[PDB]
Amino acid sequence: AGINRTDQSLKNPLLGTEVSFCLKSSSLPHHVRALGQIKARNLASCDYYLLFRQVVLPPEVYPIGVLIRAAEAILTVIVSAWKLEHMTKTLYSSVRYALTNPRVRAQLELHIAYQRIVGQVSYSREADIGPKRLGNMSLQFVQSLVIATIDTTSCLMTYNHFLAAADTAKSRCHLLIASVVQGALWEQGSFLDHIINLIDTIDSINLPHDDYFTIIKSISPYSQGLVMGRHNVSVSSDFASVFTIPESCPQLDSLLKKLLQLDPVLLLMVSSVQKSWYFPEIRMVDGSREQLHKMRVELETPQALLSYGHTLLSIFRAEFIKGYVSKNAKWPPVHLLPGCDKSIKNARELGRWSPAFDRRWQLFAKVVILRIADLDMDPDFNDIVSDKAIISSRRDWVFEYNAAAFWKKYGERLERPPARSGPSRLVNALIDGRLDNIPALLEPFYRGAVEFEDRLTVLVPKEKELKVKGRFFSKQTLAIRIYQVVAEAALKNEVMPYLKTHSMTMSSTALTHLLNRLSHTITKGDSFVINLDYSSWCNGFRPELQAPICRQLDQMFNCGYFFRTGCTLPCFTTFIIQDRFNPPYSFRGEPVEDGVTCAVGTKTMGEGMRQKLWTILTSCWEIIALREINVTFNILGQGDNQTIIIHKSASQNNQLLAERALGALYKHARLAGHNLKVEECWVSDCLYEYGKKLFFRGVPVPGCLKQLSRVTDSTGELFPNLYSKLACLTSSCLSAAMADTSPWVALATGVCLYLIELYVELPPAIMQDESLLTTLCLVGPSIGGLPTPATLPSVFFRGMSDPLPFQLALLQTLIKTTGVTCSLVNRVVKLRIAPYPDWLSLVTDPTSLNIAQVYRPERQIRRWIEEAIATSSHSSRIATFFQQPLTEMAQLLARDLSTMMPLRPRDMSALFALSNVAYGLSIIDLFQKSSTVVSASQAVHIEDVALESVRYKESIIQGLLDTTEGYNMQPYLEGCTYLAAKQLRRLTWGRDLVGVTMPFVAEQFHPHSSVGAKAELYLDAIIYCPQETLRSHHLTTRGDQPLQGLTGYVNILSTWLRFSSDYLHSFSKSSDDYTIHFQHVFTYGCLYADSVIRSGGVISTPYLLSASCKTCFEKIDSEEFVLACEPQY
Amino acid sequence: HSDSIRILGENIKILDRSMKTMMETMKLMMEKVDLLYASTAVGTSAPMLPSHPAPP
Amino acid sequence: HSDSIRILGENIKILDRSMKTMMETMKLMMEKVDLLYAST
Amino acid sequence: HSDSIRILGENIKILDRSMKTMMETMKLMMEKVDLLYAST
Amino acid sequence: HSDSIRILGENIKILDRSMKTMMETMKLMMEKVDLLYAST
Ligand SMILES: [Zn+2]
Repeated sequence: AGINRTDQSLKNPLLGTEVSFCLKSSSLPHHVRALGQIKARNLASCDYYLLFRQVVLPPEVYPIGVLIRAAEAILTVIVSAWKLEHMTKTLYSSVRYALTNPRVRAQLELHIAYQRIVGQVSYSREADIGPKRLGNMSLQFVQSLVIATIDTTSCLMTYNHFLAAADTAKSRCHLLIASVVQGALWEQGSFLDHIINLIDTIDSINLPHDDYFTIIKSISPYSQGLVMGRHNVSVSSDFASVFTIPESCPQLDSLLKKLLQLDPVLLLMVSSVQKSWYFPEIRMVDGSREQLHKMRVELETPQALLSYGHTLLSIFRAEFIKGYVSKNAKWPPVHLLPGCDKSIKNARELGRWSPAFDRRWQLFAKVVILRIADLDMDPDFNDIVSDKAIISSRRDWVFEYNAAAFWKKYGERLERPPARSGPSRLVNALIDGRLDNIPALLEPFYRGAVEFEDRLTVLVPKEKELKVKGRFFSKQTLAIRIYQVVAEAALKNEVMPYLKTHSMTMSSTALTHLLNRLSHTITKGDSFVINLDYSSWCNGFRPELQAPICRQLDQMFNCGYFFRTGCTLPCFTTFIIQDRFNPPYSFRGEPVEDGVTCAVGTKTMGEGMRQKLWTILTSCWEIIALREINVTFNILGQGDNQTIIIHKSASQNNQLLAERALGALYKHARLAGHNLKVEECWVSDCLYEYGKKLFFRGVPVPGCLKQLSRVTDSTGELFPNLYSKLACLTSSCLSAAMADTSPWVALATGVCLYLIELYVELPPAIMQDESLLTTLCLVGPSIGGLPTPATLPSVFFRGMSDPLPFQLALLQTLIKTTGVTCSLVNRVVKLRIAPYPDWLSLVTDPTSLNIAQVYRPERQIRRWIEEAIATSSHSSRIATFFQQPLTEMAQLLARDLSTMMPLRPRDMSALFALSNVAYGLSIIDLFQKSSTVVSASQAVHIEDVALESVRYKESIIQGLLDTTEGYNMQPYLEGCTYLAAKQLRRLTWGRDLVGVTMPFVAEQFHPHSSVGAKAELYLDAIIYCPQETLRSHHLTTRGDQPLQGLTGYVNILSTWLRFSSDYLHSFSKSSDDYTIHFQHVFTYGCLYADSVIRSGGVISTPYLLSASCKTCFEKIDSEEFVLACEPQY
Repeated sequence: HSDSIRILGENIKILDRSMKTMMETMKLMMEKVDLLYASTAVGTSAPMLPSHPAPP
Repeated sequence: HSDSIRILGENIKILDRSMKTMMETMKLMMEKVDLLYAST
Repeated sequence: HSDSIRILGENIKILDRSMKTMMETMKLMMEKVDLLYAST
Repeated sequence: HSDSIRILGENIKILDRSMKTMMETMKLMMEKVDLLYAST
């Protein structure tokens, strides 16, 4: 048959309308079969976690000791390669204690069990796969439906329920590994016991489904409430009193208060996890009716919204003129209506902003701002074709509902046309050339009458959220997304940089200064933070509130009735909700209103639409409310979550300011139809949040657990394969290490995760060889191997670097330390040098090598789905990029720019970037790397992606078990690695390259003890002087010495150390003369200090980084480059 | 040649002031009639009718 | 060429007078627009 | 410079014609919007 | 001088376009209030 049960991870919401349709005698053939296998006790699909939580496996069913010894070997090689060798006795012991404890080990084996069954059952032409035993459970897989059984109890499920159970087990495996590796590296002891207690406590809650996810949703606000209640010193808060955890689950309550008693920081890290547990089944009828009711509710009167919208327009006008005077030193083109004040006239003619205007914004109701700029109606289509699912037209509504269910429910056929009858995505509309004339399509929005084919919106629930009634996002048609792109681009470009409250957020230096002043300020009794959360932010805005500011934007951008069509658009848009087997009724080809499944006409559109307007609108009433009570305020704003910084007044205690500020904000929130609740806002001076990072006493809270416990999308934009899974794991380790997670924890987690991700797919012949597993984790994508979290230098260092010296350093350390010969390295690397130089690969990546990478999958969308272009359509502008080869023109310009005799790949990659060629390759890259094209083009041509998966799996297994060697790399793996990378680049490319070779720091610089350093080593070194003796708690508290800038993990330790460049005897500080990148060297010295402190040692004397490789210091000159041949571009 | 050129120019400037003053009032009338028609259109199948005439 | 200036002047004064009377009828339109939006 | 002044006077005259048609349109609008109050 | 005539000529030309936009806009509002009479 066709492909079935395609997804390998949870991407869709968990709905149960199909199970209800199946259990009420459907006439579909697979429903009869699925109804047959159910037992006498059939549980509801909502209690699937009660049935999946009873799985127990026999102990030690999978032999994984080879993985343990291999992981110790890999980490010993890396720690020996950095020449930071106090770390390994903490590191391999941490990995061994992680994988030897049985409670962690059982969750590993359970992870491999679900991963193997997902590997077997997905993408199968077999409709019904027979009984598959997972421990003590039997599974029958009848198309989408899943039948589980233990003894006599059963549960009819969909396949997303099984994927949610698999992802829950995967998340717990990540959490149990990361907890051990993180807790090995504090002064504070291990905390695995509390994590196991939390697992048993949450698994011991025998409560109904809604109440259980009420407890699950509320764990992190309650823990934050306990921390805020115990650790507030000036303002008093009562946030913990709302929640029902002490009166429903006392066992969770005692655990959270004992973790609060031991460590405040630990409670936030443990309580931040919210996707390591099971996921709710969304009650579609009740949540749907509440959603369609929340789009039609009128909390305030129509006239009061219009009056307060005029009041918000006044302060918008005030901030725009303030920003224009602050930047361009003159007033904008404005019109003064009769009755204007004399101060406004005198300040307009003099071109000056007085301090007294900001407190009097009622005067700015007669100043009409004229045409500032014009509207760029043709936008960038980088963001047009990405991240959104888009319906073609109105008549595609019949394709989201089953015909048989509609036949039984309403008694007549759907009469759906069998063809797709529209573009599946935006680029499919680009093939047909609808988007060649963007103003001709935005013209019905401009006049004011949008077409009948564009007034439909489908509401899709959002996956992996903890709300039992669900959250919903808008799926719109073609024109309204282009409208949103033009509107948001216009506001972000011209409107927002003038407004100061937004301009401080969109500027890096001002935001850094504000967050740096906050951390020093809050601990010394000055300033406090007020947080507001809007539960109905996107559904609360109304047409009366937006229309004054929308009209003023129409006048400023000289676009007639353009921002004012979006407010009146919800009152004419048909709203249907996407859940098949519950279809809306159709009368004449159009949906019919019944209040639950269809709605003809709301008063708001949905979540994420018109965002930049509502952000300005949200800021306006807060500026009004806090200026009316005379407090110094700074507003940092991220959508529905607003955090407000309020400083001290000298007369009044801060509790009084908190009461008056909450009163003013609650007063001015009510007038816009957005009622804040007293049970969802806290005022604190110790705890705050900005940019998904929580801050306690001015120090960031470690977020290793949440980032590593997150399950990524996996096998990105392709058919399932090993390469993309390891690439997703490597990207997840790098993205976790970006946001202040320690590089050792991410590295030691990722080694074990990489090994288990191999063990799921690779046959038992490979995985019982220790030396092969040690080498295969140390090859990397640089020299033709697999993606690897170990081989990246971007983990330890922020900036981009040259990967080849690091790779040769690891592979050189492997031969000298571990008992591995060079024959196995030549077996796993398989270096196949191409006789033809491919300069295009060099300018797409300046450090790449002319090698053969056989593990990278075929793209198949690149320029190879071109068959639809020649048949479906005739004239379009995207076909100009597709039908002609820009690869041949790129190769031509590559041979043109290869003639530069002092060849610089960085300069070449610049000149392609400044040209039309690599720009067009970037456009073609945007079409292949986009959402809604991959899934839709994957759903068409169904069998090829599964057949390619089987072919690639057989190919990678036969390649990995092959023992044929490649190029002999013994001279490239001896001596210095800097010259080795140069000679290897000469071997692949044929010509020498100067400028892209960055020598690796531990190769370049050798840490030495201060008492035991040799004099020739002491002569050329960088001295790192501590001001006092440094111990474990110095990594938390910032020191007296100033921060340079480094990486953020050693920033606190950098404030206790003084470093200076004292190698001037050999090299006089090398400003633009030699190959020393100072940020890497100072970061490496601070990493030496960190490795000494965290391994049980102390630092008392100034330590030194001494030069070790003489050849690693080679000149960069004032070298002129001459491009010899004439350009044929 | 003072009175002709610059007093007639001042008259056209006063005319332009008065026209923008009228344009603001017509814009407020447009807001009220559009939001009233939009509130009428909720729950029915009333057509969308245009407000601004045509692009130049 | 003061004569054609006078000829255009006799009409350009009537332009401002017409603008004032259209402002008058715009406010008289605005009153019944507002009354309408007040009560429905 | 008489031709520019003459075509200027023609522009002022057609602007006066435009304001006369605008005034007639506003009177027709008021006759239309009187039906609001017997309607409700 | 010709150029000082040209400036005020452009200044008197643009308002004739503005009048036509206001007239057609207010006729569209006439159609809207006609549907409002039809509804009530
Ligand atoms: Zn070296």
